Amino acid sequence: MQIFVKTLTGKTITLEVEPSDTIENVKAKIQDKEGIPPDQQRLIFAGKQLEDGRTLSDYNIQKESTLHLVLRLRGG
Amino acid sequence: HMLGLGASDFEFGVDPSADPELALALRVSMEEQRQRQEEEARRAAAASAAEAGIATTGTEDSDDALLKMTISQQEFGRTGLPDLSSMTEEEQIAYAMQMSLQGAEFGQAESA
Repeated sequence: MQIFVKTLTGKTITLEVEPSDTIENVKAKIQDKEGIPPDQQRLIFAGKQLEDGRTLSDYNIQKESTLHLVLRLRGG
Repeated sequence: HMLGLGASDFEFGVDPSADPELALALRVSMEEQRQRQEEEARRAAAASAAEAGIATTGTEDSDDALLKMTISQQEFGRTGLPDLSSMTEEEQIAYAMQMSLQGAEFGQAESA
């Protein structure tokens, strides 16, 4: 299915993913589309932070879902 | 006789002038505490002085000017973004979480 991700700049990206895909796989998809490191990518939905070990389906995320992207600063 | 209260009561416990290491150690600690009670006694007297004795006191030249001039140069410094590297991943997370739950919610909120 396809999903949308909005960044802090109000930019929304459309990606192709499945419900069984893990959040870490979604971050890697955004990187290949823009070029940001998956370690600094954060997915937020319905006020809940998605865990790299959890899959989109775990957060009831269905096609055309709108996720939020945040920048993580903890890697030197 | 023994060593409980005979020749065992002079170990650096006779006088401060008998050692510049103990005389300065007690002088550096006494001055440090004074700075805490001073910066705290000066700021407390100034705050209370601006409520009962608004008249002159010691340093009241730019009171609101320091409040406006400080927020005028800061508030007028790039404000076309909710800041990014100035906060943290959790502060930035609050931004995405604050908008995520504030998208589709027409009846399903946080009721008990």
